[PDB]
Amino acid sequence: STGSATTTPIDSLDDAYITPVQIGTPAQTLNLDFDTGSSDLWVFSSETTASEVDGQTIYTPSKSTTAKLLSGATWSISYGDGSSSSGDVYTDTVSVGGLTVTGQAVESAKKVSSSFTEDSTIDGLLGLAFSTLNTVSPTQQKTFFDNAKASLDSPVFTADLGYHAPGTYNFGFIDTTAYTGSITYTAVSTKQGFWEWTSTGYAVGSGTFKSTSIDGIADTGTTLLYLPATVVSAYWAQVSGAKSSSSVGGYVFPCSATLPSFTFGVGSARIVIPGDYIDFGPISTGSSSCFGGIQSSAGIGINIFGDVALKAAFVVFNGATTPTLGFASK
Repeated sequence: STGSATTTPIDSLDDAYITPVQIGTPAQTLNLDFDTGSSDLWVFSSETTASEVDGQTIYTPSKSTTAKLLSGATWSISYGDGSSSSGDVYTDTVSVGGLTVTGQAVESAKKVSSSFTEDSTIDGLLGLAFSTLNTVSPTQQKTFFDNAKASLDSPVFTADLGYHAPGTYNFGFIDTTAYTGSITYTAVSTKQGFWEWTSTGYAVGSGTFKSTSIDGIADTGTTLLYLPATVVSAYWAQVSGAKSSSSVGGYVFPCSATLPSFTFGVGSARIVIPGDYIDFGPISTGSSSCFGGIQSSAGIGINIFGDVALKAAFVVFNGATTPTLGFASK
């Protein structure tokens, strides 16, 4: 089997991407944030505290003839931006782009933090990291991909995120028309539960490539590119007036600037992030200070190849017995 679904930016800045997901019988379609950095499929639901729902579409298990309470199971998750959610668990039928999993754990939110409430466009998350990170207790549950894997034509999914445009998530096949040149594959460590890999270095604009190992994660659920302070300083030093602002919470730059590109290494291959991808616009409405899309990972504890990086490539998440990551230009 295979599946193919379109993923769409939630706003004009590509702050996140939503992908329609069919849950239950008859189908209830929710727009979920596919997140290769976590491993819980959770939704706004009929159980979510009413004051914490503001415009989201909810899953109502009592209206699904295939929903079954997973008795005794609870979940609770916290993300790197300080947001969180928690609740109980149902199993139900879940389909993405024509690919159907029966008995998928659907984590029903009883509580969500303010950031989720305030984002009316995201109805929940669909985790695509390794199932070892799944938070369901006392019986850990598998991700949608893990459950689908054996049925897929090939044990892979691909992320093809657009810049200010829709893109695609495919399951079970590689669309050879969706990228240019060849795909360069690179080793993955699953020791921390992530799609963790090591970039071979970077360049700023038309500058020379610096060979240096940068360990990080391929994370579709993180907006920006978070790299070591040395790398980030080298980037922003090429932008007149750019500075790190503790009051804003990162690097800002004059909105009048033309940003240089940023290149990252994948083995001997190179992915180029155009300067425009690094512009996240005014820090507040009307401001002439703009927020940068490359930020320091210092104090996160991990480097994160988020959407800013991933949307510059066609990315293969290879879930074979020894997982790997592939990157191609597009």
